[PDB]
Amino acid sequence: QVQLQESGPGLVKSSETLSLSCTVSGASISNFYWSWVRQPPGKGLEWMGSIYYTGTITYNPSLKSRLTMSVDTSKNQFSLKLNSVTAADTAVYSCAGLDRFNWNDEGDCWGQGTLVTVFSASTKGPSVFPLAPSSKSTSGGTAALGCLVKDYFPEPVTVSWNSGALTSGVHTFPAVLQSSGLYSLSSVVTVPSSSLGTQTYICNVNHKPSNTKVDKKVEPK
Amino acid sequence: QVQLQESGPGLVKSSETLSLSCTVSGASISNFYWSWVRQPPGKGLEWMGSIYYTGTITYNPSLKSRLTMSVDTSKNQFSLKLNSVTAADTAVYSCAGLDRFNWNDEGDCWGQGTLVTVFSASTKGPSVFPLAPSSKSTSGGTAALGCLVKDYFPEPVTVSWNSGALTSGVHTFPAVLQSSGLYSLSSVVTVPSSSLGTQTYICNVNHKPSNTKVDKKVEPK
Amino acid sequence: IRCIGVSNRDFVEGMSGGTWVDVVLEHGGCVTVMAQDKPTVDIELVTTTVSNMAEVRSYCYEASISDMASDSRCPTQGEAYLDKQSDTQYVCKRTLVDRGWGNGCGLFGKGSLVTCAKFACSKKMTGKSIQPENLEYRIMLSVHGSQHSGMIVNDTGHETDENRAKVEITPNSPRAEATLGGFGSLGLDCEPRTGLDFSDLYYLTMNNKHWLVHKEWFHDIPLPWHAGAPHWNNKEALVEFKDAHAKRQTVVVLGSQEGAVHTALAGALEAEMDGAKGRLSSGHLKCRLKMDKLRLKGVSYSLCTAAFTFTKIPAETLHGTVTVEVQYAGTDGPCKVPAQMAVDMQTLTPVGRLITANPVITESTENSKMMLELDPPFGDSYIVIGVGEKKITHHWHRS
Amino acid sequence: IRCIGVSNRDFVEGMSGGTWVDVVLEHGGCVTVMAQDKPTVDIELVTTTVSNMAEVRSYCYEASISDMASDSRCPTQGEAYLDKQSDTQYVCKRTLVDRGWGNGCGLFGKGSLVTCAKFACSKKMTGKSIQPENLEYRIMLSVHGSQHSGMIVNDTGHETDENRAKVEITPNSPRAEATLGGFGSLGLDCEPRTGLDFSDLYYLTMNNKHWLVHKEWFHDIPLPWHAGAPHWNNKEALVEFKDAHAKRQTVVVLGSQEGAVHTALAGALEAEMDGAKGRLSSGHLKCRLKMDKLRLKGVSYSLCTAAFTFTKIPAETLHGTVTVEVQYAGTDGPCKVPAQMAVDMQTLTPVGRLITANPVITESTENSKMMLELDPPFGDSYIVIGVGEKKITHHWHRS
Amino acid sequence: QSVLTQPPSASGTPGQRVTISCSGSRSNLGRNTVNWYQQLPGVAPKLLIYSNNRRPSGVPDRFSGSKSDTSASLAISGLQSEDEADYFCAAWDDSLNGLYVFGTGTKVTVLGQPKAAPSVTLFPPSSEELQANKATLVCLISDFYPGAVTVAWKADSSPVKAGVETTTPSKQSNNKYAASSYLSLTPEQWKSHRSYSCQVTHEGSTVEKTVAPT
Amino acid sequence: QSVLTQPPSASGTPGQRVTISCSGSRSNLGRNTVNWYQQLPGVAPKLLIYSNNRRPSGVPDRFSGSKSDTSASLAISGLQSEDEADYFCAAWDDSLNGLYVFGTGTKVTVLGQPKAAPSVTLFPPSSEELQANKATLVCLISDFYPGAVTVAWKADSSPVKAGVETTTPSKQSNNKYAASSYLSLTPEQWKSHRSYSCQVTHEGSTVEKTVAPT
Repeated sequence: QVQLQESGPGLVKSSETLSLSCTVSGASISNFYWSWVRQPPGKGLEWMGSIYYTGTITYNPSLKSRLTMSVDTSKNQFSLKLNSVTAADTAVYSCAGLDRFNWNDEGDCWGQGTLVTVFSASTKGPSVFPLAPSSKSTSGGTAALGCLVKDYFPEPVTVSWNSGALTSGVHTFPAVLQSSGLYSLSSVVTVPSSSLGTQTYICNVNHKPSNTKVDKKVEPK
Repeated sequence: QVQLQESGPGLVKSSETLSLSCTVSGASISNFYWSWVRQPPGKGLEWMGSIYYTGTITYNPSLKSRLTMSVDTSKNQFSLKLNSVTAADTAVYSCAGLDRFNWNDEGDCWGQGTLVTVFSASTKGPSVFPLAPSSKSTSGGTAALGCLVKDYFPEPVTVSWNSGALTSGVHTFPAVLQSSGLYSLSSVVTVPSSSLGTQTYICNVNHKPSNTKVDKKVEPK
Repeated sequence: IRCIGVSNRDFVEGMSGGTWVDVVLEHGGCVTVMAQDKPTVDIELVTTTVSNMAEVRSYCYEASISDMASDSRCPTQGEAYLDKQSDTQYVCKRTLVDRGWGNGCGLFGKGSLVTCAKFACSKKMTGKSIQPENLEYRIMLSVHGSQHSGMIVNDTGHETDENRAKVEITPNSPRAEATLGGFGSLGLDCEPRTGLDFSDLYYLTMNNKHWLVHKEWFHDIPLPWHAGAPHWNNKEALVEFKDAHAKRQTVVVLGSQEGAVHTALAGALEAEMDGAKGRLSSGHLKCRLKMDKLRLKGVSYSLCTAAFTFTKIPAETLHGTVTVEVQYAGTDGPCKVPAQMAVDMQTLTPVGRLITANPVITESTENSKMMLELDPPFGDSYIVIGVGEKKITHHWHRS
Repeated sequence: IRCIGVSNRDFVEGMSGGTWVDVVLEHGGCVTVMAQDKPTVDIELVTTTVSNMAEVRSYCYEASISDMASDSRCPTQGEAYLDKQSDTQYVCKRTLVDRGWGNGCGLFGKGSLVTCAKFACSKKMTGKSIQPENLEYRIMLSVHGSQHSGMIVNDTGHETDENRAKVEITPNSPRAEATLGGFGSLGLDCEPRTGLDFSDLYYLTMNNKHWLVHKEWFHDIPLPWHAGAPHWNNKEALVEFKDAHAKRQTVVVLGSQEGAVHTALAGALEAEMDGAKGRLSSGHLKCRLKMDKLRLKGVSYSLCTAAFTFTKIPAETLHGTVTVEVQYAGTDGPCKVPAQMAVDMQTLTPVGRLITANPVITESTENSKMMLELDPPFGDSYIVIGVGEKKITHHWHRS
Repeated sequence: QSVLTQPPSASGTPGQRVTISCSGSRSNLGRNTVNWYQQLPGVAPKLLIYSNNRRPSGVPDRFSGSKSDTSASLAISGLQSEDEADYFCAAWDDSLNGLYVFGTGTKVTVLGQPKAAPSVTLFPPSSEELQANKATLVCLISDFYPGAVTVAWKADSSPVKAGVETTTPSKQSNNKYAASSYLSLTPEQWKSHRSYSCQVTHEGSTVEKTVAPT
Repeated sequence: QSVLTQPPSASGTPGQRVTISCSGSRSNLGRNTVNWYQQLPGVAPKLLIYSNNRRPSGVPDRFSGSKSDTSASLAISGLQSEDEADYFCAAWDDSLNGLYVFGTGTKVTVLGQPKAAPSVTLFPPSSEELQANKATLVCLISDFYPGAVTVAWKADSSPVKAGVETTTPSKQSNNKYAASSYLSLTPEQWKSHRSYSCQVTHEGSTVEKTVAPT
C-alpha cells in the first residue's frame, strides 16, 4: 500500500553540503515519525534523526552539530540536509516512517535506500610510528614487531619490510576509516625471538597520492 | 332666695350633751362652708367650727377636745353636738354659710340665732383670800383694801364690811364667769391711810345656796 | 400656664350649664378647657407606665459554637451516627455524599454523613407581654392664674405645691377625684379599654433599648427561640452548613444580627425602662370630665384700684394668644384684675376673649406680680388693664 | 480515571471519523469523550480565575461617632451655625423646636437648632467591577489507562505525567492546543462570551467573605458610599438623630450591619479569594473539540499471553459502568490486555462497549497492576479477561 | 381661733364720721379678704361688709370699708343713735386647717357726756393664797367712759396668752363705768419672774400698773 | 544513540534453529516495543518483527521473536544458506528527547568449517608517538571463524566511550577471518591509569589482553 521514495545526489563533494529528500506516497504525512538512517560500509546501523509533521525534531546527539531536517506539509515531502561532509559519511542512506507508539497496525514503512559517496581530490601524508616488539619475549620461538601508519588519505598505501627482503610472516591489516575522514592501518611481522639482537628490521611505507615515502626502523625496548 | 333656720332645745341640763341642727332652704348645700358661731354674754364672738358637704371638717382648736359636727347631704341639713357642757357655755348660737373662698356674688348668708341656757342645781362654797391693803408708805390720805371671792357657784353672793357698819367707799365689782364654769368676784373698800394702824377691817361673805359663810380679817403687809 | 408654648395644644369650650366635657388627651400634649362661669384648667397626659410584664419568647441573636465533630460511613453500611446526636444542646443534620474507591470504600454510591456542633447563646433579646390589668396612666391637672415662673422646672416636692395635683388612672380604677383647693374638685371618667389595642402589640427588650412591636411580626422572627423563662428550637437559623461540591461539610457561625434587628425596628415606637416599670412615649386616651364640682376662686372680689406696670412686654404665643405679666403697686388686695380688649377707647366695649378666667390677685402686699393669658381679635386691638386715668394700655395686632 | 465517582458525568460519542465534537463543561463536573479507533479522554473544567479587578464603590457598614456638639438660637434670631457644618467629615442636621418664655427666650415660636457629630468608619465592604477582558478559565485534559494504584498519595510531578495537560482559555484567546504525548494532541475552541452574563454582575468583597451580586441591587444599598477608588456620602444611613420631646437632639450610631448584609446575600453565589486572583464556583461554558489530531497509543500491540488475577472485585459505578482492577504476571509487555463482554462462552461474541479504549500494559515487569472501565449490556453478562484456559471470568447483572 | 386686734371703743357726736381699725397679721389678711359684722345683744350677728368693701343689699350707703397689707378699717358717716352697738372684723386664716378669726370688737357710743380717764389699781396674790398652791392677780378698773376697755397682761416684756378672765363693763351710780380683770397663775409662775403688769387701753389713754414678788 | 548489546555471531548447520540474543535496559525495553531488522549489503534494512512478535505480510513463518523484562531474542528455524546476513535489534529509548537505538548487530553464518579460537596481540603506544602529543593502542585479532567479533576496551575496570575505531573482519588466505581495532588516547590519559585492556568476544569464547604504562 504505502511506498516511500528517496531522491538526492548519488555523489557529493567533500566539505560541501549534502541534501536528500524523501517523498511520501499512499499515506498521510501526519501518521508517522519520519526518520533517516544510514549504514556506512564496515560499520553498523545508525539512526540520524526523526521529525514529525508539526516540526518537532529529535536528532542523534553525535550529529546535532551538523544535521538539519525539514518537513513540507503540502508537498507530502520531508528532506535531510547535512553540512560539511567528510570521507567517513559515504554510506547507504534510507528514509522511513517509524511508529513512535505503534499508531498503525501495518507496522513501519521503509523506502529503498540510496548510495551517497563523498569524493575529494584532497590528500594528506601519513604519520609513521614504530610498534616496537614486546621486550622479554619467549626464550626460543616467535616474536612480533610492526609499524603504525596513522592519519593518511586516501588509499592505497604500500608496506614492505627490509626494503622487501622479508616475506615470511607479513601481516598487513585492513585500513580503518576513522570518524575524522582519514585512513590508518598497521603492519606487523613475526620474526624469531633469538634474531632480535642481530638482525635489524626496517619498515617501508609508500603513499602514492601524497608523493610521500617513509623508511622507519623498528628497534627493541 | 336663701333662708337658714335654727332648731333645737332652748334649755339644756348641765354635764349633758347639747345638740343643734340647721336647715338650708333655697340653695345648694355645696356652695358654702357651713359653720357654727356663738356669743356668750359679756365676752366676744367665737367661731366654733366649720364643715363642708363632703365631710371636710375644721374645728376651733380650743374646742376640738369637746366638739363634734355632722352633715346630712340628702336633707339639706347639718347638725352640731357639744359634749359635757358647763354653765359657761350658755350663749346665743347661730348657724351660717361662711365663704372660705368667695364663689358667691351675694356674699355670705347668716341664720337667725337661738338662746341656749345651761341650768344646773350644783353648788360650791367660795374660797376667801384677803386682798392686802396698800403696801407700806401709802401716807398720807386714802388707801384701798378688799377681799377675794374665788371659785364659787352659783350666783348670788353677798359681801359686807365690818358686819355692815362701813358703807362709805364700798366697791363691789361684778362677778366674772370664768371659762371653767364658776363665778368669782372681788370687793374693795377705800379707807384712810392714817386709819390703817388703828382700825381693823373684816370682810364678810355669805353664799346662800351653798349654806357657806366666811368672815375674813384683812391685815397689813 | 404650662400649656403656653406647646404646638399640640387644643382649645375646648363646653356647653353652658352642662357638666360633662369630652376631651382627647395625647402623650406630650396639653389640653386647655374653658367654660362659662368656670375657671380655666389645664389637663395633660404625662407618662404611660406598664408594670408586671410577662415573658412570651426569647430569641438568640449572638451565639458561639465549639467542639465540632463529624462521622462518615461507606455505602450500604447504614446511616452515620455520633454520640452527640442524643444531646439537645447540639444541632445535627445528615446528608448523602458520593463515595467510591477513591474515597476508601469498596462500593460506589451515596454515603451517609452526619455533622453535629454545640449551640450556645451569648447575647439574647427578650420579649415580654403586657397584661391589660397592669397598666397605669399619669395625668396632671393645673389651673391658670397663680403659680408663677419659679416652679417651671420642679420635680421634687409636688405634694407641698398645692397648685398642682397628680391623678393616676388604671383599668382597675378608671375614676379619680382631684382636690384643687380653692377651686373645688374635678372628676375624671376615662375609657381605658378603648384607648389603644395593646393585645396586638408586644413589649420588646433589646440590649437596654426597647421598642413596641406588632404581635404577629414577633412570632415571625427568624432566630433560635425557646418559650417561657436551656433547650433552643430552630438552631439552624444561626448556623450555616456550607457544602462545597457535595463532598465536604463544614460549620460556620453567622455574625451578630444587631444590624438586622435595628433596621427592622425602624418605625416602631421606642421606649425606656425605669426599674421594674416600663415607660412609653406614645399612646392616646379619651376622657370625660365632670365640671360640676369646680368653682371660681374669688369671683366676689372687688376691683383693683391702683395702677399696674408691665413686667414683660406682651408677646404672641404659637396659637395666637398673648401673654402679659404685670406688676400691681396697690395694697387693697385681694382684688379682681380688670382686663378686657377694646376697639374704641371711649366706649371700652369689651371684645376678644379671656383665657385666664376671672384673673385675681391674692397677695395683699404692694408690688405683687401676676400674669395672665389673652386671646385678642384678628387685627389691630388695645390691651387695657386697670381703671381710671392710671390705667396702662398697649396696642396689639393679630394675623 | 477521575470521572469515576462524579454524579454530574456526561458521556458523549462523536461520529466515527468526524473531527468536530461539541461539549459543555461544567464546574466540578466530568466529561468523557469517546470515539471509534480513538482513545477515551476525560475533560473537566477545574476553576474560573478572574484577575485585575477594578473598584467601583466602597460602602461603610460599621461606624462610630465622637465629639458631638450643638448650638441653639432664639426665635427671630436667625438659624444656628457651628464650625463643623463646613466640614464634610462631620454629619449635621438642623430642626425647629418649640421655644418660649418657659425655655429662656423672649419670643414664642419654633427655634432653630443644629447638631453635629464626627463620622468615622470602622469596618467597610468593597464593591468591584468585572471587566470581560480579564477572564481566565482552567481546563484539564486526561486519558484513561495510566496512573496505577501507586498514585493514591501523589501531588508532585504532574509535569512528568504527559497523559494530563493544563490548558488556560481567556476571551482574548479562546483557542488552545494541548500535547498529550502518546496520543497526539487535542484542540479546544471554546465560546467564552456565551458562558454567563457577568456584565450585570459585580464582585462583592466583605471581611474575607465574597459574593457575586446583581449590578442594579448594588446601587440600591442604603449605606454610606463613596465614588471612585475620607469624604463619605449619605452618612445619615448610619446616624440616627433622636429628637426627645422636641427639646433635645442626640446622635447615636447603629450597630454592626453584618447580620443585615449576610441575610440579604442569602441566595447569591458565594466566591473565594486565592491571594490576588479571585476563584469562582459557578459558570458553564460551551466548547468544540478537534478530534482530528488524536491517535491511539499501542494499536499494533500483541495480546498478553500470561494469566490475570483480580485485585479488586468488579464494582458498579453510579452511571452503570463497571470498574475492575487486575494484576498481570506476564513479562512480554507492552501488550494488549484482552477484555470483552460475552453473553455466550462458546462464541465469545463481543457485546457491550469498552470505556477505557484499547487498554494496554506498558510496564514490562511482572505483577504490574492495571485498571479499566467497562459498560456491560442490560441484564446478565460475563466479564472475560485473558486468553486460553487461564482466563478469568466473572458473572454480572444489570438493571 | 386667732385674735384680731381692735381698739376698745370709738366715740363721736351725732353726725360725725367714726372710724374703727382692725390690725391683723400676714397669716389672715396676707392671703384672705376681711369682713365686718354689726353685733346686737341677744341676736345673731348682722352682716355689714364682705370682700372688704361690698355691702349686701339693704345696708345703708353710710357704711364703708378699706384695707391695707396687714390692716383694715371700717368707716361710718353720719353717726346716729341707731348705731350704738359692737362691730367685729373677721377673716379667714391659712393656719393649720383654716380658722375663722374674730376680732376683739369695738363699741360705738354716741357720747352723752365727756370722756373719762380710767383709774387702775393692781393687787398681787396674797400670802395665804400662795400657801394653798395658788396665785391670782386682781386688776381693778373704775370711773371711765365710754364703757369699753382692752386689758392685756405682760410678763416682764411680753403679753401672756391664757390665765386671764375679764368682766364686761357695768354702769356705775354716776353713769360712768367700771370693770375688773384677773390673772390666774401658779406659785412657780409668780416667784420665777421679775414683774407682771396690767395694761388698760382706753380711747385716748393707756395705763400700766406693775407689781413684783420682790 | 545508546547501544543495545548483541553477540558477535551465531552459527549452525543447515537445518538448525539459531537464536540471537539482545540485552538491553529499562530505558529502551522497559517502556517501548522492540523491532528486528535483517541487513543486506548495499540496500536499506529489511523489517522482520514489529511490536516484538508480529511479522509484516511477506515474512516467512520461520521467523519469530520473544521478549523478557529487559531482554529479547530472535530465533530462525530452518537455517539456510540464504540467511547469511546481519541481524539488528532496535527499539525506542526514553532518553533525552527520544532516540531510536540500534544494537551491535549479529552476523548469521552457515558453518562451512569448524570454529576457531581468535588470537589477540596488543601493542602499547611507542615512545616517539607520545613525543607528538598523541597516544594510540593497537589491538590485533587473527585466526578466527566465523567472521564477526565484538571488541570493547576497558580502563582498568570500566568500558571506555570513544577513541576506538575497529575494522570490519577480512578473509585471510586460509578462509579464516581477521580484524583490527585501535584506541586513541591522550598522553595524560595514558600515564594516569594503571593499565588498559583489549577484550575480544567470539561466539563461545572471550579473550582479554592487558597492557600498562609502568
